Amino acid sequence: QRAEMINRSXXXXXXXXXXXXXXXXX
Amino acid sequence: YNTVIDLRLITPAMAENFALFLQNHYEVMESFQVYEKTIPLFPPEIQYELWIEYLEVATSHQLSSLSPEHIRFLFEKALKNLCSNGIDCKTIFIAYSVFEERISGLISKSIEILRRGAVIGTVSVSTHLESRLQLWRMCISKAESTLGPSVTRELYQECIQILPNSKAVEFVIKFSDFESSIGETIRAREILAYGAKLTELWDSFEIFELKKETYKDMLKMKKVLESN
Amino acid sequence: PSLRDLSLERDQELNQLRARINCETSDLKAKLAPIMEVLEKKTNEKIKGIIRKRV
Amino acid sequence: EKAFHYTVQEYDAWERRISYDQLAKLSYEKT
Amino acid sequence: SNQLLKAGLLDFEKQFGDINSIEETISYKRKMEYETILSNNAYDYDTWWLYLDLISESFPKQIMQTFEKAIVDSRPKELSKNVQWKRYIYLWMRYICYVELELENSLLEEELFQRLIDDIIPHKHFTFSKIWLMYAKFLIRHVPKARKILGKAIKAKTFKGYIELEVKLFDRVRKIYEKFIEFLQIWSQYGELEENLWDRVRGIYTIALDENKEAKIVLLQKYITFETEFEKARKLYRRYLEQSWIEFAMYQTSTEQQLLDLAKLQSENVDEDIENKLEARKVFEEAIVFFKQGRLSILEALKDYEETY
Repeated sequence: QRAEMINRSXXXXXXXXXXXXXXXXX
Repeated sequence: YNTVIDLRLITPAMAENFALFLQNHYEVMESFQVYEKTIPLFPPEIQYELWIEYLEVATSHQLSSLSPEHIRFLFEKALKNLCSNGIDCKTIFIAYSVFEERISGLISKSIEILRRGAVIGTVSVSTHLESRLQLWRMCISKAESTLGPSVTRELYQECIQILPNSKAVEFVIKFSDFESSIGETIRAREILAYGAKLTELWDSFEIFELKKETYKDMLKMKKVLESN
Repeated sequence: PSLRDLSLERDQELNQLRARINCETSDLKAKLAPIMEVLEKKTNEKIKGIIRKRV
Repeated sequence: EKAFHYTVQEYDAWERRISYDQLAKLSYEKT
Repeated sequence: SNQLLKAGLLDFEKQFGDINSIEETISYKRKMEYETILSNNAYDYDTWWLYLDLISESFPKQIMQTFEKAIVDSRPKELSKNVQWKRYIYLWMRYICYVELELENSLLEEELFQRLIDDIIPHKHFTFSKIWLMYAKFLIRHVPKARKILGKAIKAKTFKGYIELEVKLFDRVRKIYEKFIEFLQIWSQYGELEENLWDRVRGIYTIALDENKEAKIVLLQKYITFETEFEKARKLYRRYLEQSWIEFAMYQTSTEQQLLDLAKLQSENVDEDIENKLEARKVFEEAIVFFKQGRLSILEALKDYEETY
């Protein structure tokens, strides 16, 4: 059953990057 | 000096001494006979140190009466006879590029002469790879500054194909910057997707986002590539 | 160059003995332009000629 | 940089540094 | 047929003998090498250029033949004004100036220019202004015929060159520019020429054309009004309200201090009836610039506070 089991195997950051770009643009 | 060439007793430095002697006394045309009478007598690793003398005196000394095709012949005779023996050549391919640019003014020709110097077929591209990188960078500098969008995109689309992947890193960045500065950023974004190559130059592709959902998709695509 | 300054320094060493003895097509545009400007000025001279006839 | 002071004589010799017919010729030369 | 024998002769002449022999021998050898490169690829136009430059100096009998070979062999197999077309045209321009300055036989010029008007493919795609303008300017050296040359082509560069040629020659270019309007700043040059030569009529034309980012060009009428001093400037200030709060500053500038104050008050009332506090602040700054004017500035400040309140 372990063999049976093992066989089965960003927006906030984007907004933050946009905010960083805006802060740099000022 | 002539009966020391005839006995095959000359050394390379003594031959250059004979040339400088004849040049200092304004028998300049006789010195070219001395470079021709002696360059065939030494192996390739010495000739490149006599050719750099002969081409510089021919191309720059104000008493040389050499027509534009005669010097343009010399630079082809040197570049074939050296490159067939695997000598590194950037001090000749640059001097040729300068001379051709100065006399004819055909900047496309000089760009092509540098390009020829990058794509030399004698040895594998990892051989003399410091010089053969400098030549490419000079060539593309001329191209972007002078010639404009046509030949740049045909030099870049050759340079990236042939240089090893570990050395291509600055060319993709500079190419994408140039294309982005032209505009129509999807064409730039093709190269910015092409940045998936290995090694941390891809961060420049991330920093190139100044050219929001598309940026999030870019982040996702780069994140997938970070574990490929 | 490599051999040249060896020769020069040896020329200095000779003086010891000498002492003891006693925009895609801009590249082509730049080349045609000096002829094109001569044709331009010839055209304008002829223009002034036909103007002087017209008056 | 001592290379610039060898003669052509000293340079052409430094280029240098089998069938039964050629071995026979070499043996004849050696003898 | 022994090319290596020719190489041997050349190596001999390099090592011995006076320069003229080497120059001629090199010229032969380079002629052969340029021919073999060009037959291998006709679209290295740089090689064509150096080949013609070699032929022009060492082989004078051979020149015109090689010009003909160059124009017929090196033509692109493509359309869309590609790079090869942009470079191919310069060979014809070289040939034109050769037959002009060096041969001085103009039947060749008229023949080559007609062959160009045939072979350029202007008929359905991209067209080279450089050859039309060359033909038009050539015909003066050949003069009234230059009208049909322009009409065959009539792409902004063609109109611009023809109008300059008219100006150098002359009044008909105004109607040509009127037709050029069918093809968005050329009206400034038209106005400049007409005001140089008729300012009332030119300004009337500008006013009628304005009666349909166009305002960035329409500001030249304000310059015309300033040069005319000129009551029509008031209509430009009024029409600039197309909002009036931004135009209020220019309205106060055009309006003597009390008149500007009255204009500012009227514009402030308009802004209130429609940001009016910003108009009041602008009026206060206007009073400060004009500077009872300081007391009026203080009153404007108090009224601005009451308006924002």
